[PDB]
Amino acid sequence: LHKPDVVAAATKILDDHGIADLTMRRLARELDVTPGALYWHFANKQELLGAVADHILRTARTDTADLAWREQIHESCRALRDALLSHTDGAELVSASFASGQSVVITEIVEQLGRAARAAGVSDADVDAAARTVIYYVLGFTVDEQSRLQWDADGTRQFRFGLQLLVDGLAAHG
Amino acid sequence: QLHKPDVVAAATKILDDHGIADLTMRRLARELDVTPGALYWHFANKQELLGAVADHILRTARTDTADLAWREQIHESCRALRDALLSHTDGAELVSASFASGQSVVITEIVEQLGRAARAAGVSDADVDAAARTVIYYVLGFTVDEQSRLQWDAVGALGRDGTRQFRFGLQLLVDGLAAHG
Repeated sequence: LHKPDVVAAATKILDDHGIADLTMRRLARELDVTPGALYWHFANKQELLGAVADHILRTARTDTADLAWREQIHESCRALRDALLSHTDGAELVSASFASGQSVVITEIVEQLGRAARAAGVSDADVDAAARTVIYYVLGFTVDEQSRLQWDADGTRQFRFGLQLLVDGLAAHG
Repeated sequence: QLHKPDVVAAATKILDDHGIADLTMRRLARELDVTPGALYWHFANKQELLGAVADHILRTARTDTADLAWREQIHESCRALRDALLSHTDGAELVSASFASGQSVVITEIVEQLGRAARAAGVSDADVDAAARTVIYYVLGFTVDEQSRLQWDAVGALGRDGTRQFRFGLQLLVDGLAAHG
């Protein structure tokens, strides 16, 4: 069992069936393996969801070297939301993995947002809080949006507006 | 006969005791010791039931802020909202999903109330609703994340000045709104 195959099969369960069906027992069945084989790669569901979040966020990683802080926030957040919207229940999966401490990639995006907050003038003690505030808004926005798209079956402009409130807010620390 | 207030209350107790996943129409009927069909006289489906439970949870969240300056209105409303969500197991998640499905009347009222503060701040009428939703999305993302962490940590499955962190994000939003002044 190669870890990237496990992750890619877990991501297809999510896409085809939703976050609820993404369980270790179900993944084992789709890979045609004894379930114990999966616990060589993930100690539990929360690590599995973390690896799937890191995989769907591979395209959320964005180089904001050579962008001023305002533009880095906008771009980081654009790429994050696009990645989340690219998979069924993507925003919900990333929210859970952020809350569990199990996504490496979301933590990197936090640190990048924190470098932008720092450049705007936020004190070092508050940088993390500032970065997280942006993330909460993005996740809240996108969970809501996805859930409406999935059920009821200018988004970008609304998304950008709310982000701009935050950027104007950060700029009040200068 | 079944009194709708009693049904909502029973549904809220299942939520508190067992979590959002266990709040189903079949479980609710079992806890009330009634035939399941009786609940369908009060709610057509689980989303309507969750909506009523959301409005019940958010009963305490509404406060009259008319006497306050717009900044303090946003602070007062959002604190009351977070506190109501934290008062019930999975409350922030349940209110999120009900806002998204359009089934909570109280959250719609809170958003309109926040739109009045945005308008004092100088946000244009065309953007007041986006401004108000922006604040809500922050409060919901913050509080879903906070409550997941607290719930996991209480079962030692996680491996913190909530309030000060909450206030700091609210203040960024307020300062961003004021930038429209």
